Amino acid sequence: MVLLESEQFLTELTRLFQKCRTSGSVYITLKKYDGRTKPPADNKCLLRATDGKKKISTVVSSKEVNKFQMAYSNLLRANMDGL
Amino acid sequence: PQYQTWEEFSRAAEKLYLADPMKARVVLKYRHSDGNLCVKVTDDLVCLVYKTDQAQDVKKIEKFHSQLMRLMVA
RNA sequence: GGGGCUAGGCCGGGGGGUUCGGCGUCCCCUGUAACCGGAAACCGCCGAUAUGCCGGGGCCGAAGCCCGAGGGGCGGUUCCCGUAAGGGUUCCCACCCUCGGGCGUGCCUC
Repeated sequence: MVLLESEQFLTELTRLFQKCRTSGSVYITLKKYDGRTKPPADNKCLLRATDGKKKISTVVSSKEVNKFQMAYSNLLRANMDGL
Repeated sequence: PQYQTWEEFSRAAEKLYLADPMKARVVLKYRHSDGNLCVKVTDDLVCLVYKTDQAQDVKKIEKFHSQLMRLMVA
């Protein structure tokens, strides 16, 4: 799976929406993440996006939240149209 | 249990989160070809869901996602 | 208990379409912290022991894995009432828990 930089997750997610206009669903899972990498900080959130076939993800933490929040919130708005 | 009054849906969602944040997850699903979207929030016992095809919600929702990161992060 | 191994396990699951039937490429509904690469509807691996094949990697490691019952829950679906919107209902079911079984719980060392 594609674990990406906070910044690059957006240019990917934005490119994903554009594949799934004439068809396909686009999911965005978002949850609190404890850094776990196998079966102990808790200050991180995790975002997965997928169209059923290609998966992308990224972890956002305090340092990059204000930047992300804005460009993501602003991203969604520009791509969740047709309503 | 689906909601209609968005502003209540949030009021539940955030409580469901606050109750067990490392359990609770939050899904969003958009489908341009049907011109509608859905928003789900759930730990694996309780489930809260909100479907809509209304442009006005995108803002509430983006400012909800925006609201939740904060709390997960800090 | 600590250390070194190996057997093994996980890296998704389900519904539709199609099939004589079981997987896959297609469509759809959904999980994970969690796989990369290749081919495949003139078809690819299969035969009720069928629940994919080939190539490469990571993690876990005697860890687990599988079968059954119920409960939570999602998306479908059967049937019935209604003119309709709706309402009741049958059977599946991602995801989660409880209980009950089956195989395994190995080798070396301090």
